[PDB]
Amino acid sequence: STWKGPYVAVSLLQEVVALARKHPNWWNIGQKAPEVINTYSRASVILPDFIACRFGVHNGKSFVGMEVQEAMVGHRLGEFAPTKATV
Amino acid sequence: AARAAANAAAYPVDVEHSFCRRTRTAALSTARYGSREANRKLLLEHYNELLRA
Amino acid sequence: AYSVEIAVQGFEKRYVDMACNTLGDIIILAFAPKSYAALNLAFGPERRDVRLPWRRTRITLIRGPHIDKTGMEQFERREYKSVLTAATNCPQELARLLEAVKLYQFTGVQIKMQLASAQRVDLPADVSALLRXXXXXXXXXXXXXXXXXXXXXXXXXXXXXXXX
Amino acid sequence: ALARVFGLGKSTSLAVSEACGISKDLKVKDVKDSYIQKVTAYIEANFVTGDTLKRQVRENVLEEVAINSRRGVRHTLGLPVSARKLRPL
Amino acid sequence: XXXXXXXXXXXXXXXXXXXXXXXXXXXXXXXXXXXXXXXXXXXDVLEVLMRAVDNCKPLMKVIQSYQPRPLNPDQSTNFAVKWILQAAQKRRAGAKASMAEALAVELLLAAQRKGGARARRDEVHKLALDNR
Amino acid sequence: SGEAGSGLAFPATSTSPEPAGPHIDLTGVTHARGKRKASAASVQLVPAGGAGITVNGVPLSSYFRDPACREKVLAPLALAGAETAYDVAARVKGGGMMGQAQAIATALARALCVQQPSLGATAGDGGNGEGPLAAMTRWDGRVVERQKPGQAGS
Amino acid sequence: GKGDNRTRRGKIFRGTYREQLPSH
Amino acid sequence: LQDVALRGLSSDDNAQLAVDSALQLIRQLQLLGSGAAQPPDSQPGQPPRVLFALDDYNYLYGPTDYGVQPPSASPLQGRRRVLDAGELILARGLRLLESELGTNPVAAAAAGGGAGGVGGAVVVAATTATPALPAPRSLALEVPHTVVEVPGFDEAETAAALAHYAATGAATRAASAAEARHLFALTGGNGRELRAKAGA
RNA sequence: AUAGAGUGGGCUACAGGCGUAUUACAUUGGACACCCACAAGUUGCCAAAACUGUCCGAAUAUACGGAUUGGAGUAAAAAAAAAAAAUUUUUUAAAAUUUUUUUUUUUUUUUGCUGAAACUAGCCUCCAUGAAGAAGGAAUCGCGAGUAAUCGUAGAUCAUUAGCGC
Repeated sequence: STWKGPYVAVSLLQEVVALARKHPNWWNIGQKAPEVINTYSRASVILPDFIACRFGVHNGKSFVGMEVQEAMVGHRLGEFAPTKATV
Repeated sequence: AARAAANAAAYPVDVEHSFCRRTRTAALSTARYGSREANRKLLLEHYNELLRA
Repeated sequence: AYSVEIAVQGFEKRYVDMACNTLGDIIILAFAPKSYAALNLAFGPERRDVRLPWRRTRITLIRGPHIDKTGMEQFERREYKSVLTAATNCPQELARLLEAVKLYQFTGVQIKMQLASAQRVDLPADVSALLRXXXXXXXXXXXXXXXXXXXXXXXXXXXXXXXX
Repeated sequence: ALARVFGLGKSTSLAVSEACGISKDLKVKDVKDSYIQKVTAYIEANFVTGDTLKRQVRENVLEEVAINSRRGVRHTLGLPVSARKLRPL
Repeated sequence: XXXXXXXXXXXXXXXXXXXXXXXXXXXXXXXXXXXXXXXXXXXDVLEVLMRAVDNCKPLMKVIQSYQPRPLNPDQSTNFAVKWILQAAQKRRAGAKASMAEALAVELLLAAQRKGGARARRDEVHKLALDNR
Repeated sequence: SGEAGSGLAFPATSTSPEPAGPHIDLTGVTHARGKRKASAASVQLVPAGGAGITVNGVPLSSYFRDPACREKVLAPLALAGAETAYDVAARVKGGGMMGQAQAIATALARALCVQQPSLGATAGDGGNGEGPLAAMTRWDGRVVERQKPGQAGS
Repeated sequence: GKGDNRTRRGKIFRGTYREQLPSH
Repeated sequence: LQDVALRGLSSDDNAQLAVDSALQLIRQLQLLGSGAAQPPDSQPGQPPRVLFALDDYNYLYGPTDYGVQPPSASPLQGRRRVLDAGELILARGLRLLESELGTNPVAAAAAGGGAGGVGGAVVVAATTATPALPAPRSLALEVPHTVVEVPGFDEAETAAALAHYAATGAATRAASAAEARHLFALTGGNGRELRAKAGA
């Protein structure tokens, strides 16, 4: 999907710009960004940078809080919001 | 690695230049404007522009 | 110098048969020498009544409403075709034809009509000068036939050009 | 005609043989060892020995399960994401 | 004289045997005929086939109960080439060379009054004689 | 000339109708038609030592290019024993290879019938007659049975 | 797959040897 | 000349030498057939006649089996730029009908192009209808030359060849006039399938 | 609220067991080429199996088979106009061109596809890893001519997804 426009994260970006009132990524490298970020859609992709952000993702029953680290940068956020069919 | 000889494609429009060897005749057709006469105007201009070669 | 082709579409062979016969009556009337006294008739051996086969396609259905996947039945549409051929040299009887098919209404039966004909062409004098032989009769007009209240007596009418 | 290497697949096999010059209709019993030195040198010009790659993909999906990600627990669970008999673990 | 074509064609059609080209089985059976020539003069082909099949004719058939039944000889040919070919697949799957060699060596051995076709064949002959 | 109805409807589970005749034309060249499949064929026979045998333009041995299929072409011609002396001009349409062969075989048989009456079957005398080639005049109009409007269901 | 991925035969099974006509 | 042949045959890790030795033989045989260089120690005695025979010619025109990695892609993504007949050196040198060097101006001067001046390397190629790699089944030839079709096995020699097969033990029996005419109409002049049907 | 919307799941989860199909376990075969072989199917042109040629037969699990899993989304071919022109490559004697090196050109394909969004959970293409499986017991089903089997093909619903379903 890299061809002809590779990234979709608009509502996540609206919340990210809400976080970006003093620093998007600790420009003031990262300090965990204690204000929680709670998205309402997991179809979003993940953009480079975006590190140390507390993302709360919807599972259809709740919001799942997961801290992003360096490995999950080229992913789509719905991969981290399962339906918990453990057994 | 196979394709039909008659592509008969779509998602486009044109003047459709074509020739018929059976009767020794060229064929151009109309597709752009809604009315027939506006297309007759466009292809008449295309015929005049064809004769500039 | 006008050529007419009438194509006709139907579902019951009765109606397309009556349609073919009545338009044949119209053509033979339309160029009829009703009296001798003026004597450029076109029964040239172009003239035909070519019949045609159809487009064989079967479209089947589940008989049952719910489970019933055993329950199949075959169904089917028919299209019966004829083409009507003539040509002539003066336009006033061609207009009698077109107004004749404007009046007589035909039931359930499509009329698609082809009217290749000669019509004269102006040129800018530059290309006539730079002319100084083949067919090159290429206009091929096109018109819509639906979504604007017409049950398809559509007339398509390609044109043939002449500029020597 | 090295359709015969094992640590690699077939298309790269005929690629490495072509990259030192071995055509089709040659057998392993018909290559002098100078070309063996050449093809080994071209193996560290290419990528090497699919168990080195199997170690590599072991840290690759180790990286993926280190991400607390459900494909990680697929790989600790053995479920098709498209025969849990073979796994990458 | 046409029974040569009949027995050969029934050999072809029974050699078809899975869905495919009878061209494939036809070139296969003609390859068996030429391989029969090669092995025969190695260590005289329609001859040995006609002798092999006429050696292999089950004249009276039996039906279990055990009751003998008279048999029209075209089905005698037809059973005959059948028993030849299932013995052929027995030997060839045991060899698992081609089938052409296996049908060749079997047509030679059934010509030589030997082989499992001849064994099955003459036991059902004598067993037809048993239960009268 | 006085030809008559020759046709048959021989098959099982589906009928047939090859209404085409075989006839001699005033060029001294007979013409005939034959289908044995829904794929169909026609022939045109000149007594000649010219190009010999021809279907579909090309010489025969490359068009048909399985040998068994070639003697399926030649089988009425070989049964006749009048092999060489006619130019064989012929056309085919449809189907698959040896269906085309046995179809063109039937058509060649029909043309040979109007060339020589007694070898094969005709409608010259009431649609009856007997020669060696009279068996393969009437076409074997069996087609595929229709793929069953119903189930595998097993 | 009857050689589904890499053949001149199994790709008529996967509908790719017939190249898809440009339509919409 | 055996100098250059043994120069070529000597080694199998410097291939450019071997192929260059081969085509050196090619041009030197063309020169010898030209009659350009007569030796000073030789007798009055005519040189050996150069005949080049090329079975299945258009394999020098179809695409080959050798390919290469293109310079663009990684070896991992390696589609094969298959090498062509003109891209070989040796077969490109073996294009004798398209070679000028049988139409030698040295042989057009010293032999004069006359009927007594038979002084050109006479070269013949035949090519088949069954290529093992996609060669064209015709040869679009720019260089003038004479084409001769091989006709098929006519009826008399089919009967004779069948008699020969009846001799050699490939057949079991003699052929009828009917079956000879039948086989003539069957294979159409194909020799190899006429050999195949010989038991029948 | 057993009524409607909105957003995201779920309707597809996964010890077991069962039903229906497909694909194989090869040599009657695989692969590759061929002519790109002939169809149903010109009405208001298009295949595959095979035929012909060539490679392969070591318990190799084979160059059979193609399930799972990682990874990546990449190449060009065609030819035109001018200036110049008789250059590139080996050993210790040879070879390819009479077109080499510059500028302008230029097509046709190529782009991952379609959708707003393809992680779960689509599909495509190409790498890589290459599983079981060497014909299947007890038991049993289906079908006797253009039939089984095998081979494609095209229609539906469909933005795309049917490879196996019909």
